[PDB]
Amino acid sequence: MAYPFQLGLQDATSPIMEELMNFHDHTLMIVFLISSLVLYIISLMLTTKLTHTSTMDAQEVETIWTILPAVILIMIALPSLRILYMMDEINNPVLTVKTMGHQWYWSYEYTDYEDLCFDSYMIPTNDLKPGELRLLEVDNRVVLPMELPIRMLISSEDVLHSWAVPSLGLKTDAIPGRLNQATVTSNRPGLFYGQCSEICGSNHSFMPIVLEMVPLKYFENWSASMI
Amino acid sequence: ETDEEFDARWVTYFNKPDIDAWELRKGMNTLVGYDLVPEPKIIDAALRACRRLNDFASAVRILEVVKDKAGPHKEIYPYVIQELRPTLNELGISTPEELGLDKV
Amino acid sequence: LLPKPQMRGLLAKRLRVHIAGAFIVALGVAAAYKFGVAEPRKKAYAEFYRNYDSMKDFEEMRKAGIFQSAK
Amino acid sequence: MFINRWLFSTNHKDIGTLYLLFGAWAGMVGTALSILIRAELGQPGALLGDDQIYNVIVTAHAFVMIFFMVMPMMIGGFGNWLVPLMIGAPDMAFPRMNNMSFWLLPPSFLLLLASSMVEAGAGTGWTVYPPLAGNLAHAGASVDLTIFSLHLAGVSSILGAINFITTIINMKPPAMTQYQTPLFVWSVLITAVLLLLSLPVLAAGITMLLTDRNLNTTFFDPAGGGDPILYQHLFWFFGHPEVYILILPGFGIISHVVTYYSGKKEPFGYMGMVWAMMSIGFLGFIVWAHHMFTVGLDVDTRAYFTSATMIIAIPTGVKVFSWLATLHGGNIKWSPAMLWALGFIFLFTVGGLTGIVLSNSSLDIVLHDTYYVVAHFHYVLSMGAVFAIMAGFVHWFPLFSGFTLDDTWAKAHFAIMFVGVNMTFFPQHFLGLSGMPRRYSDYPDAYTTWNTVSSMGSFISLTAVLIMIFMIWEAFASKREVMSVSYASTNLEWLHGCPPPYHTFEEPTYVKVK
Amino acid sequence: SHYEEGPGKNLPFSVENKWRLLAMMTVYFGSGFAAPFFIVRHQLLKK
Amino acid sequence: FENKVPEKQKLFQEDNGMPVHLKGGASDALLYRATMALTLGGTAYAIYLLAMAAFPK
Amino acid sequence: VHSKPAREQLGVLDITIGLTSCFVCCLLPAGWVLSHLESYKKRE
Amino acid sequence: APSFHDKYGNAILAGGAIFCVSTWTYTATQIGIEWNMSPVGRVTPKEWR
Amino acid sequence: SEDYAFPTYADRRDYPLPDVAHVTMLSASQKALKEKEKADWSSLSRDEKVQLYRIQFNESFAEMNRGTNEWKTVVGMAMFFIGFTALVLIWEKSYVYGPIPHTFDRDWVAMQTKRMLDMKANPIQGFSAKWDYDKNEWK
Ligand code: HEA
Ligand code: HEA
Ligand SMILES: [Cu+2]
Ligand SMILES: [Mg+2]
Ligand code: NA
Repeated sequence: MAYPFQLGLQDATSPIMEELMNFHDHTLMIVFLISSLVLYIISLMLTTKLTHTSTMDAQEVETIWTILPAVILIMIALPSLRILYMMDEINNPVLTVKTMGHQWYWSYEYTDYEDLCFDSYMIPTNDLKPGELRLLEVDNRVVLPMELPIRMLISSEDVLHSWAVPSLGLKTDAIPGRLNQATVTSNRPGLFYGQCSEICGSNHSFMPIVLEMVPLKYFENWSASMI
Repeated sequence: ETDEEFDARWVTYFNKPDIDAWELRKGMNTLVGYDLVPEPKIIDAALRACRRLNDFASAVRILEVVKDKAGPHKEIYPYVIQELRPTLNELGISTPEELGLDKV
Repeated sequence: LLPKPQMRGLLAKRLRVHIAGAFIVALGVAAAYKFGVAEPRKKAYAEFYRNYDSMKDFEEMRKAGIFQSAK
Repeated sequence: MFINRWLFSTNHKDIGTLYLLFGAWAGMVGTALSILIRAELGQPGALLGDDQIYNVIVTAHAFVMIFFMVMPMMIGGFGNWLVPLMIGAPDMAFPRMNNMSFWLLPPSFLLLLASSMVEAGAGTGWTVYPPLAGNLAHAGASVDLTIFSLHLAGVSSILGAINFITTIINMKPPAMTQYQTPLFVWSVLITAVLLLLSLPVLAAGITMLLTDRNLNTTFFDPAGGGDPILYQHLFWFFGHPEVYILILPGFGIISHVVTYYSGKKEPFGYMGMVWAMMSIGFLGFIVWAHHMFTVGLDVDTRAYFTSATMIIAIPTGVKVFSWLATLHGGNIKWSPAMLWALGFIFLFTVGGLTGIVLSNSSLDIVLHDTYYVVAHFHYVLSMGAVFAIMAGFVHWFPLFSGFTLDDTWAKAHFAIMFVGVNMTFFPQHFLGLSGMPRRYSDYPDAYTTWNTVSSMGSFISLTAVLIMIFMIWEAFASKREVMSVSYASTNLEWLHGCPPPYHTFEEPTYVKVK
Repeated sequence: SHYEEGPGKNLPFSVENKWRLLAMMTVYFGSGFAAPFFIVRHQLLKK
Repeated sequence: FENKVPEKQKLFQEDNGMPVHLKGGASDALLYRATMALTLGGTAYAIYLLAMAAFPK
Repeated sequence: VHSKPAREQLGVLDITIGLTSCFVCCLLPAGWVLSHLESYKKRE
Repeated sequence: APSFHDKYGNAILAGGAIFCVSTWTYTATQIGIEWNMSPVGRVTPKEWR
Repeated sequence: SEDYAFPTYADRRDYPLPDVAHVTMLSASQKALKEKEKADWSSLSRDEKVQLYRIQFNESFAEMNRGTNEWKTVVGMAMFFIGFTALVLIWEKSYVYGPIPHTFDRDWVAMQTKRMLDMKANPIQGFSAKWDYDKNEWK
C-alpha cells in the first residue's frame, strides 16, 4: 500500500526492511554530503573573478582525491555486506510457500501438508467492490502467519515474472526452471501489496501480490475452511 | 620557485635592452596567466619596455590588466599606483582612470 | 600611504577558506538530513514496536469483517 | 555529383554529416516515442488499450534512442568529424567500411520499423529476455526483425571501432607519444576498444536467441536443459560496457568544451584523465552483474560484483574532480557549451550517485526494475549523454557548417530543456522508492501525481526539441559567418577553416623533434 | 575544386532558399516525429 | 602462367579520369550496372515484402 | 567564436513563420493521431 | 535602446512571468485535472461496506 | 581563405594583448597620430590617447566585463515557451484524454481512505500514523 505524495519507501514491516531503511538513509546522507559539496564547489568557481591560466600542478591533490572517496565507498559497502550476511543467515522454516508465475497471473502453493494450490487473478476496475484500491486487488489473497520466517520458493511457468512486494521487502525473479528462495518475515498482520516487476506479455501491469498475515490459529482455520 | 628570484628573472627579462613587441606581449600574457598580481617593479620594467617600444596602448593595457587582476578587493590598484607615481609622471603615461576607460 | 595587501596566492587563500566552507556546509547538509528524518524515523519505530501488540492490532483489523480467513 | 559525393562518400566530413542527419532523425523518432509513453503516463487508464503495444513503444524508444541516436551522433558523427582533424590525419584509415557502416545503419532502422509494423510487435523492452521473445509468447517475426537490426547495428559498430582504433594508433604524427593526443581521441579510442570487445558478445547472444526460436534449439528453453540466465549474463556482459560506450565520448566532449571555454591551455591532470578513462574501461567488463542482483546468483558473487562496482565508482569520481579542478582558476566565457557542460557535471554527478544507491546489492533486492533505475539512467544517459551531445553540437556547429549560433536563443533552448528534463526525471525517485515497476501502461493512485508532473515536464522537453529544430533552421537561414575562433592554437580542429574544406591535411603536420 | 567547398556547400541539401529549406526541414522532422504515431495508429487498425 | 602484373600496372595508372572502380574496362562498368540493378531492385522488392507482411488481406 | 553578420537576416515576420512553421507540422501529426485514437480504436 | 535586451529584456521578463503563472494556474486548477491530493487533513473517511 | 590561417584579433581577460591591432587600415590622421606617438611622451593629450587605445584595442576591460541583460532575455524566453507548453497541456487534456476511472470519485476516495486506514497502511510514519484512531480525526 503506497499513499499519495510519497517520497521515501513504504514503511517497514520486516526487520530486514528496518535495516534496509537505516542503510538507505545512510546512503542518502552520504549522497547529500557529496551533492552539497559539488554544489558549493561549482558555485565557488562560477562566483569567482580571478584568473590563473599558468602551469597547474597535478601530482598533489589526486592522493586525497583517491583515498578519501575510497573511505566513503568502503563505509557505504560494509553495511551492504552486513545485510547480505543477514540474508545469508540460517532459516527457521515454519512454512514453505511456493509461487508459480503463470501467464498474466500467479499461483500459490502450500504443500507441507494437505497440498493446496490457489490462483491469484486480477480484479477488474468495473468489478471492483466499493472501497478498494485500483490495479492491486485480488479475489484470492495469499495467507501467511506473522512473526515467522517462511520460505518463498519462486518460479514461473512459461514466461519470466518478478515477485516484488516492496513494503515487506522482497523482490526476486520468477524464472522457469529456476526457483529462488526468499525469507519472508514481518512484525504486523494485515494486507500487504506488491507487483510483478518483469515484462511478461499483454497483462504485465495486471499482476499484483496481496499477502494477508494473521495469527497461526486463523491460518489453519482458513486452510481447513477451504477444503 | 622562490618569489624574489621569480621577480628578479621577470624584471631582467622585461628590461633586457633588445626587447621586441612579440616577446613583450608573450611575457605579459604568460605573467597574467600566473596567479599573481604583478610586482610594481615588474610593472615598472614593463612600462620602461613600452617606453622603448613606443606603445601608450600597451602600457595602459598593462595598467588595465593589473586592475582586472586586482579582483574583488580594490585596494591593490591605489597601492601599485602610489609606488608607480614617479614613473607615470616621468614617462608621461596617463592612468586609465585619468584617461577615461573605467567608465562607459 | 597604503600598505601592502595580499599579493601572492589570492585565489589560493580564497580556495582554502572556501573548501573549508564547502566541507562544513556539506556536513551541515548531511546533518540537516540526519537530524530531520533519519533518527525521527528510528524513534517512530521504537515507539511503535514498544507500544505494539500484534493480537490487538489484528483484532481491530478483524472487527469489521474484512479478512476471508476470519469471517 | 550528388550520388557520387553523398551516397558513395569516402571522406569523413560528409560521413559525419550523414551521421548527424541520421542521428537527428532518430532523435525525432525517439522523442515521439517518449511523448507517446508519457501520453500513457500522464493520466491513468488505457488510452491505447492493451499494454503490449505500449511495450512495443518503449522497446522502440530504447533501441532508437541508444543505437540510432547517441552512438551515430557522438561516436560515429563527432568522432568522424573530429579525430582526423584532432590528430592531423587527412582521412580515416578505412573510409570505405566507414561508408559501409553508415549505410548499414538505415537498414537497421528500417528493420526496426518493420518490426513495429508486424502485428506481434516487439513487446520485450531493451532486454529481449527469453522465453518472452520465444515462439510461444511472441508468435511472429517482429522480434526477429529487431534481432537482425541489432546484427546490422552491431556489424556497423564493429567496423567503425576497427576504423577508429586503426586511425588513432596508426596515423598520428610519428614523433607524437600516444599520451599526447587530445582527450576526445583517447575517449573514442577506449570507446572503440570496448565496442570491439563487447559487440561480438551481443552477436553471440542474439544469434543464440535467433537459433533458439527458428531452429528448434533449446539454448534458453527450460524444457531442453537451457536457461535464460545465460542470455541475461551475455546480454549484460554486453550491456554495461555498452552504457559505458554511451558515456565515454560524453566524458571527452565535456572535457574539451570545459578546457576550451574555461580559458585553460590544458585540462587539469591529463595523466589522471587518461588513467580514469582506461580504468573505467577495464572495470566496465567485470561489473556486468549489477543488473543481476535479484536473479538468484550466488551471494559471494553478488558481494564481489557490488564491491567491483564501487571500484568502478572511484575513478569516475577522479574524473569529476579533475573537471572541477580544470574549471578552477579560469575565466568563464558564458557560451551555451559551458551551460551544457555544467548541467552535465551536476546531473551526471547526481545520476551516478543514484547509480551507487542502486549499486548497493540489497538496495537492488528492494529496488530492481523500478522507476528508481529509470531515474538513474535518465539522469546519466537521457541528459548526461544528451547534454554532452548538445555541448558538442552547439560547440562545433560553426566548424560543421560555417554558421554560428546566437547565444540568447541557444541558452533559451538550454534553460527550457534543463527545466523540462528535471521536471520529467526528478519524480521517478519518488516513483521508484514508492515502488512501481517498469513497463506499465497505467499506474496506481499514489503514483498518479508524480507521473502527471513527469509527463508535463516531458512536454516541456518536447517544446525544447521544437526550439532546437527551429534554431537549426534559424542558423541555416540567417547564415552569419565566423569572424574568428579562439583557442585554435590548442584545438587543432578549429584552425583549418570554418568549415574545413573537403581535402584537409594534404600537407602533413610538422611535429617537433624534441 | 573537384567538389564545391564553402560555408553551406558541404551539406547534402541546398541552403540558399530559406523557405525551401524550411519546407524540407519541416517535412523531414515531421516524418521523423510522425513515424511512431503512424505505427501506433496502424497497430490500432490492425488490432 | 606468366607475370602479367606490369602490363596490368600500366592500364590502371592512366590518369584518364575514371575512378579506381572503373579503370579495368567495359566488364567492370557492366558489372557495376549489374550490382546496381539487383541491389536497388532487391531493396525495392524487400520493402514490398515487408509491407505485405505489415498489411494482411 | 566571433560570427560574421547574417547573409539573409530574418525579419520579425520571418522568425514568426519559422517558429510556427515547424511547431505546426512537427506537432500536427502528433495531434491528429492522439486526438482521434478513440476512432482509430474502432475495429470498424 | 541600442542593444535588444535593455528594455525589451524587461518586457520579455514581465510577459514571460505573467504568461507562465497564468497558464500554469489555468491548467492546474480551472481545467479539471486532479492532482490526487494527499487525503490527510482534507477529507473525512466515509464508511465502506 | 586566409582569415582562419592568419592570427586574428580577440579580446578576453585570458589573452589581454593580441598579436594584431584592432584596426588594420591606417588613415592620414592615424599616421599623424603615430607620428605624435613617436614624438614627446609628455606632449600627447587625452583625446589622442583615447583614440590610440580605440585603434589598438576594440573593447576595453571595463566595457567588456559588464553584466548585460541577455540572461534575463533567456529566462523570459524560457517562461514564454513553457507557457506555450502549458497551452499544449490544455489542448492535451481537452482532446486526447477521455474519461477517468471511477475509483477517483470523492466518495470512492473517502471509502478507499477509510479502508486503508482500517488496514493501517504503513502506520509508523507514512500514512496511517497521522490519523487518530480513538478520536476519529487526523492529527
Ligand atoms: C550513461 C549510461 C550509464 C552510466 C554511466 C551508468 C553508470 C552506472 N550505473 Fe547504470 N544503467 C544504465 C546506464 C548507465 N549506468 C542503464 C541504461 C540501465 C538499465 C538498463 C535496463 O534496465 O534495461 C542501468 C542500470 C543500472 C543498475 C540496475 C539496477 C537494477 O535494475 O537493479 C545499476 C545498479 O547497480 C547501475 C549502476 C550504475 C553505477 C553504479 C554506475 C556508475 O558508473 C556511475 C559512476 C558515476 C559517478 C558520478 C560516481 C559518483 C562519484 C562521485 C560523485 C565523486 C565523489 C564521490 C565521493 C567523494 C565518494 N546501473
Ligand atoms: C538515449 C537513451 C534515452 C533517452 C534520451 C531517453 C529519454 C527519455 N525517456 Fe527513456 N528510456 C531509455 C533510454 C532513453 N530515454 C531506455 C534505454 C529505457 C528502458 C526501456 C525498457 O524499459 O526496456 C527507457 C525507458 C523510459 C521509460 C519507461 C517506460 C516504462 O517502463 O513504462 C520512460 C517513461 O517515463 C522514459 C521516458 C523518457 C523521457 C520522458 C525522455 C526524454 O528525455 C526525451 C527527451 C530527450 C531527447 C529528445 C534527446 C535529445 C535529442 C534530440 C533533441 C534530437 C537529436 C537531434 C539533434 C541534436 C539535432 N524512458
Ligand atoms: Cu551496468
Ligand atoms: Mg528482466
Ligand atoms: Na495509459
